[PDB]
Amino acid sequence: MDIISVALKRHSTKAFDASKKLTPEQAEQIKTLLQYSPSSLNSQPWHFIVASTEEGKARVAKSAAGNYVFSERKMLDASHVVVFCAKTAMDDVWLKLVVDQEDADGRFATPEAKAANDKGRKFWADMHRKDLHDDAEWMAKQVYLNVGNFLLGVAALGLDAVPIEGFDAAILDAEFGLKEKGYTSLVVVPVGHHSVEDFNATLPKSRLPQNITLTEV
Amino acid sequence: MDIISVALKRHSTKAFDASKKLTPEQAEQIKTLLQYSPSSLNSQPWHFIVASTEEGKARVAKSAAGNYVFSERKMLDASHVVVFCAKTAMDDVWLKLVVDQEDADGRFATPEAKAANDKGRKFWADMHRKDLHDDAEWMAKQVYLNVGNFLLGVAALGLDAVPIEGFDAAILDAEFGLKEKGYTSLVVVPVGHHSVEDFNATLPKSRLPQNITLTEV
Ligand SMILES: Cc1cc2nc3c(=O)[nH]c(=O)nc-3n(C[C@H](O)[C@H](O)[C@H](O)COP(=O)(O)O)c2cc1C
Ligand SMILES: Cc1cc2nc3c(=O)[nH]c(=O)nc-3n(C[C@H](O)[C@H](O)[C@H](O)COP(=O)(O)O)c2cc1C
Repeated sequence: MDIISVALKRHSTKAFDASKKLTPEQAEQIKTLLQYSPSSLNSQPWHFIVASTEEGKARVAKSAAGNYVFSERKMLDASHVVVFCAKTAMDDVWLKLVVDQEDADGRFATPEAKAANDKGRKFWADMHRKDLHDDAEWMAKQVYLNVGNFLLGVAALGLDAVPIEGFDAAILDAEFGLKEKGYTSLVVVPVGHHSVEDFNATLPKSRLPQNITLTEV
Repeated sequence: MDIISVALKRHSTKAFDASKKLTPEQAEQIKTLLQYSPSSLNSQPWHFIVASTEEGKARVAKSAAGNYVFSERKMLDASHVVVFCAKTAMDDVWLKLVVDQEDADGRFATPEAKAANDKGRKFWADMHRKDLHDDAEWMAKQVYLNVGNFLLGVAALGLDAVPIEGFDAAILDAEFGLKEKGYTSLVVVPVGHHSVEDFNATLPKSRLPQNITLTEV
């Protein structure tokens, strides 16, 4: 439609139709949206677990325990469930994985252009890893950037979704052995189609007036 | 043209056409995208500065100093420059500004439900400020979610934009007297139309293969 209509009609789904699945085209498009999100320095400090099977989602919903239990039925009833992960540290091999891939895609005309882009990227990586000591919080911010991108992208595809912070990230890091590969769960986003028990599909949307949140200068 | 064509054709603009400005409809649409972004608990832990005048951009461009001087020129040539700000602490009055706004929009059928909604939001807010002590970083992540949704929304509006971390947020907090109001600069996003000197408009996009970043389960 209009991208403003999409932003105004999308909502966090509270109940999913377990009968409605993603089309096989949609199942690949959402993978495109995770991949092609922008990131600072093109660092791409992230990993995704896309659970489509009942066996794989039951593994994710293990994280909806304790205080987060009202999040399990959303992870189980949705068609596909995306887990957004962030790197736990920025290492030079990942920095090298990015520039060597930028080179493979023809972003550099000469090797010397590749080395100044490699060197300049480490100038600002080091300002996070070595100086401010905040590369973990920094990389976690780029993954949230991807979520906002992803939530409006699956909405524009005609899909319902909910972002979830109401999950145990220690349980979900363990189930998929994430900490040892160098990642951490941040947001879990189930995607699919809502059901009649989605009570939020029948409510109006609320936001604060721009006269509170926005300043024109 | 779908949202996947948009996600694949958008780019970070490195040079803007200073003659190409946003239409007055576009200038209100980008304001909607900032307002209607989703947030955890609908906390909306945000503030935006939209600079459209030459003085207003030049005040923002004050933050492009030192190591960030190569950012000044984008902030000046763009049509509109949006500064994304995050709250420095989650206060109980803001939580109530939200509950009271959800009520005014008719999201509650009874007063008891408004108090249970209030009760649920403080159970989870206190888990950030009082238990985990990370509400400042928690709230900064929702702002980064908004940026990621903002970038893909203006792309679908037909606009070129660049997200910026290369700026002094202490200069930019001071220039707008933000720190005393309870806010901090995070990302600066100039929006508009690119110029021929945008070297990034003529390069291919690069992302890591899904076989490295993505796991299907
Ligand atoms: C980072 C983040 C985490 C969220 N976590 C949850 C969650 O755990 N459970 C839930 O029901 N909704 C969750 N939401 C959805 C918000 O409650 C919702 O976006 C907010 O009320 C705005 O409503 P909307 O989705 O209709 O725009 C989350 C949203 C964000 C941005
Ligand atoms: C959080 C964030 C901060 C960024 N800051 C800058 C910046 O300071 N200067 C700049 O030239 N580009 C900046 N970028 C743009 C990145 O270089 C760009 O997203 C990356 O190269 C991916 O390329 P793409 O925008 O064409 O998809 C930033 C991007 C993000 C997501």
